[PDB]
Amino acid sequence: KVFGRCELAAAMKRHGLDNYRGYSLGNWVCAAKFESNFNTQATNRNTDGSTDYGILQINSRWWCNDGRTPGSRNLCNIPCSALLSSDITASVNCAKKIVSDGNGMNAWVAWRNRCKGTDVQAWIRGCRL
Ligand SMILES: O=C(O)c1c(Br)c(Br)c(C(=O)O)c(Br)c1Br
Repeated sequence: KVFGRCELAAAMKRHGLDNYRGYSLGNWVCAAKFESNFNTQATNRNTDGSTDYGILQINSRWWCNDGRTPGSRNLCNIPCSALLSSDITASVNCAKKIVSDGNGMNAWVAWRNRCKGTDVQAWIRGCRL
């Protein structure tokens, strides 16, 4: 599923991401924009053999099981395919664990390089929230 900008913001808010760990909703929408272009089915293979999955490009070395990332963990206790569903519940619940891990949203490279320090509120402007 390719979410609309305001449609994703509303779904993230209902699932409790707005202000989670102090990160306003615009940070999460911006992160999803540059990680996946709002596409829940996005996948990208990394040089280490791991793969990033879903709207927030969650990595199989630490967070989910894809059966092909040797020596990896599954800290969200989910198959990586669960991060590709049109229902973003699994991605949100796993992102909550990631953002609590110590480095905050710096775990998302696209967020650090393209959202952090910018006017992230623009990503929810015009949305009925
Ligand atoms: O906080 C957790 O341990 C957790 C995570 Br991580 C995920 Br992913 C899911 C899910 O949507 O599958 C659920 Br339910 C829970 Br509880």
